Amino acid sequence: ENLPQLKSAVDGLTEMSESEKSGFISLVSRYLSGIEWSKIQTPTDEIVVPYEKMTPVSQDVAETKNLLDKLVVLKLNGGLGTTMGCTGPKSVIEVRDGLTFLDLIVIQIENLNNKYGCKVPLVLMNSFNTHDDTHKIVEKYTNSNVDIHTFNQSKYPRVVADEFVPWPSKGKTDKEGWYPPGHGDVFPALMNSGKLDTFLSQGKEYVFVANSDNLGAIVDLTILKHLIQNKNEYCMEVTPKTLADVKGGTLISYEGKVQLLEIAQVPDEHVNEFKSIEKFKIFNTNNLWVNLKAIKKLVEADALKMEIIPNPKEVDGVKVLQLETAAGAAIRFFDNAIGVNVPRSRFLPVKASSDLLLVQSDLYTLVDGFVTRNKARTNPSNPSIELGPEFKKVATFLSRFKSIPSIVELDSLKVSGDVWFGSSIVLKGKVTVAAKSGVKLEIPDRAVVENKNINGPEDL
Repeated sequence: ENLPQLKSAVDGLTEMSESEKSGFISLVSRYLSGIEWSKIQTPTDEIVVPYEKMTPVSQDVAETKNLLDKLVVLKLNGGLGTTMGCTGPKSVIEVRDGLTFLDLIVIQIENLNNKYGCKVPLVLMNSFNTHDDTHKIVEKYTNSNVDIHTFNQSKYPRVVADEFVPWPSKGKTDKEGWYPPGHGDVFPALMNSGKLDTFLSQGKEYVFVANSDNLGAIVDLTILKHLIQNKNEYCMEVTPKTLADVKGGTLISYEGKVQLLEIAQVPDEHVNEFKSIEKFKIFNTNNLWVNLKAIKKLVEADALKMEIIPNPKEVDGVKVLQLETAAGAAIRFFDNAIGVNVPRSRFLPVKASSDLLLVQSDLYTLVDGFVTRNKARTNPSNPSIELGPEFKKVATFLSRFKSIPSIVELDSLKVSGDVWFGSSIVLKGKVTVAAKSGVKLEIPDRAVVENKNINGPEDL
């Protein structure tokens, strides 16, 4: 019903830039305008390329140099660590040995250029929640041998659902009036920066995208080599789905084209089949490799048309809407868009404290910018972890562990209630811990908990 209304309401927002104001239009335009089930299809291997079948690079550093010369390293740096009870960027948390996500990031790129002499650039995509703080943090890399760029993605106004007008217009101009429109915004933002054009002219042809908290997102020269062979404009790293990845976004062939399918395309009556991992086998790591010229072309041609992720939220009793999109969703707009199915050692992200237990234990070590998995670990799978809200805030997490217990032998751990952990504890097989009503527990140092379901102090 009409359109200039919401338009003038936004154009009056002095904050937003010209590249941000009209943009919020496509999303509002479409969302207000409008993937059918009976047409879905499972892609072939021709679409999803077996990692282990690709040609690796030779030892000839000249070849490595050539490839590493066309690559840029971008990190989505738009996200706070609020989910883990921590203030600051998600990447400023400490992974292992006092080093933060942004800290190892600047480390690994340096070791790749150190070993090959090239100078692969680091470009962090920020947002209003992490931009200025990042700019301040990165000064720590003043003498580092990497040119780290940063840019602020688009800022969009949340929408108050009822009246459906921009919230800042009603005067909500503080930080609560705005919302990071999803990571799908990585493409028009990289271009809105003016940095891609730069990179393009600089011999740069591809960009490897990954979450700032996926420790496995390391540059794979092989994947890059391949892209230049088949001339793939888009390449998504995917991996086999596990029980921890049921509702995850997968890859499908829809109307003869590759496409990501999130829970934002499947009806209620179909979620069951959707969640059937026997039907859909792999998921999206977000590890994405994208040809640069192809980006510019599609952004300058106002081509991208990602499915709007509605996303409603309540704020101070005000029900609002954050219109967002996903990056993996750009895969359909790219020529010879593929995806590569790789080992899970490339999808090691930190989403909660339960993952910090993992990477901070004996199951892993830091070896020259590399969250190295202990080879002693027999089973190929990592132990599952189930800590309660008592362990959600990293600060409390660390304190509830005088030292991180060995888990290299661990198969599973259940942890609920007011539980504390001494030092040099060892965990094997299946293990449970839980205090009772108004009860508190504290597992003593040197404890070797082996196949137990701790339900009370009455359990040594």
